[PDB]
Amino acid sequence: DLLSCLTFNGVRNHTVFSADSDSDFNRFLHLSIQNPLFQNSLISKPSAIILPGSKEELSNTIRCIRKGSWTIRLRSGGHSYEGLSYTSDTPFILIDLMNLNRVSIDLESETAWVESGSTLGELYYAITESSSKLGFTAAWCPTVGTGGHISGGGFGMMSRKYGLAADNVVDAILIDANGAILDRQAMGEDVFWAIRGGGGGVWGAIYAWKIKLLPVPEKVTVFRVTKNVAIDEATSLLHKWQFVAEELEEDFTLSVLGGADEKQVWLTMLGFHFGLKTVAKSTFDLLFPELGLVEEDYLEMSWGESFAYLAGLETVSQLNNRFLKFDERAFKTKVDLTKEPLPSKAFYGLLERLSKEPNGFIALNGFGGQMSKISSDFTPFPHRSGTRLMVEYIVAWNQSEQKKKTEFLDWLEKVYEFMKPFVSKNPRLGYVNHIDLDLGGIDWGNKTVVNNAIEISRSWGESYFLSNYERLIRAKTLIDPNNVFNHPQSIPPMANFD
Ligand SMILES: *Cc1cc2c(nc3c(=O)[nH]c(=O)nc-3n2C[C@H](O)[C@H](O)[C@H](O)COP(=O)(O)OP(=O)(O)OC[C@H]2O[C@@H](n3cnc4c(N)ncnc43)[C@H](O)[C@@H]2O)c(*)c1C
Ligand SMILES: *[C@@H]1O[C@H](CO)[C@@H](O[C@@H]2O[C@H](CO)[C@@H](O)[C@H](O)[C@H]2NC(C)=O)[C@H](O)[C@H]1NC(C)=O
Ligand SMILES: *[C@@H]1O[C@H](CO)[C@@H](O)[C@H](O)[C@H]1NC(C)=O
Repeated sequence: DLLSCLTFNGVRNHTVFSADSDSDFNRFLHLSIQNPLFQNSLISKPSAIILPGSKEELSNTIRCIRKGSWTIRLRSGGHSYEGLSYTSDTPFILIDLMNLNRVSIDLESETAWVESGSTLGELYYAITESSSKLGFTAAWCPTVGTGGHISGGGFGMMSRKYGLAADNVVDAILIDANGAILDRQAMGEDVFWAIRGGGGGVWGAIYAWKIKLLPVPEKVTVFRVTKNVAIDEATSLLHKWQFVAEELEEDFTLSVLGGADEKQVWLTMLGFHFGLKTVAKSTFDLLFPELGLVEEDYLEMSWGESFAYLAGLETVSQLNNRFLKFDERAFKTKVDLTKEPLPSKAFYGLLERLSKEPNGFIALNGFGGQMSKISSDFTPFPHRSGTRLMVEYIVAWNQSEQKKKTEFLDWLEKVYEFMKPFVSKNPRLGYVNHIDLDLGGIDWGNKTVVNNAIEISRSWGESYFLSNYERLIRAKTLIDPNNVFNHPQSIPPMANFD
């Protein structure tokens, strides 16, 4: 009996399933569902939700669930694009880590211990409250949890300078399938490597990350300028942007959010500079005069204030609120990574289809900088030198447009088909934090599939990790040979050991 086991093991914060919309269960369940595509009355629901309040409670929670027949699901921020943190094709128990959100900062070693329920915003806020000369590289989305984010890499506006979030992890507490509490020394370098980008929900439950805090100026510079132009000018802006974005010095980042709310397009250029406005403006006057950036556009502020700004927030304090939803639309998204420059016709066609769909968006980021200097096998994220751009295709819709779902999905699929010849090939690359099930999936309940799991999973595995896929399988076998931690695209162990 799970409730008996949990009670005896001192795990008191738990709620069983209830169909009552007003129950604590239903509220907790939906509190961290960040993609409404997976909220509806259909879709798998957990038999119980458990909120461990300590690493020991997390350890025993894992032990208890497993004594039953249940599949374990871990949820930090709940931002899984495919809702893999709170859904399962088999009966499951949901471990919600929201009560594990403590940040301990050591200003002397300039490191920090971060409980895996902590959101990026909670982390950013905690850093500012301790220092104005320190920051950390990760996503702009403040409600994204460190649990899944760092586990899958973690790309952000400072990654051209400092690489991924996972690239700056120096230790971690990992709790395995037996509840064993392990640090870097205990888990070994192969497992410690795998958790730094190998994908969440595969290796065990990360209790906490030990991260290196990174030097930032007292004042940095950001700007957000939107250009409402025609497809023809937009195409030329984007065709030049790709070179600027990648070629910029590592102290710079220029990102693009694109949409066509009509059949003209809008382009929002987002810029960041580790320094003051004069060096920032001088650089873009030179490299990108077409943006029409003036002195008034360059805003100086603290690092924390900049990330609050880039997140579309008003104050630094709003970073420390994990339940703040500025958007609440269902969505599906895909991503490409490029090796060769995109011809002008690539952007043209992309914007063309964008105009045909007002609920469609794109997000564009250049790599280069330090992303080119980090070895491809430093951590599981393989897309380093030779990788030019990350291109995200998104379609999102509210509760009014629900019936147009299959329409929206057909659009995205065709956008993706169109971009096929211009982006990476053999294999077509992906990013594990941009988990995409269109690429396929494993049924761990089908014994035929499971026995050939490695070669079946090699499809998406090499797309996410390339040649790092092989080492990940070994690390999986070291830490979870019986595959207690699994989902449709989780790394398979060396064989079926059950
Ligand atoms: C919603 C959202 C996602 C974003 C955004 N912007 C991003 C960006 O600028 N850069 C990025 O690199 N990624 C961005 N993403 C995507 C997120 O990076 C991913 O969606 C993260 O994986 C989200 O992490 P989290 O919020 O924790 O997602 P969950 O659904 O809770 O978990 C995902 C996955 O990880 C496993 N897992 C969670 N917690 C743990 C622990 N402690 N240990 C092991 N495994 C864990 C889950 O089981 C699940 O499988 C911008 C926005 C708005
Ligand atoms: C289980 O954990 C939740 C989350 O921390 C607890 O809920 C919080 O309770 C405090 C005060 O009791 C409120 O200020 C918070 O707003 C609550 N959070 C949420 C998300 O509702 C809950 O009390 C815990 N339950 C038990 C039995 O320990
Ligand atoms: C199990 O998987 C194999 C291969 O994917 C398939 O041929 C078989 O029909 C599946 N079994 C069931 C019951 O679906």
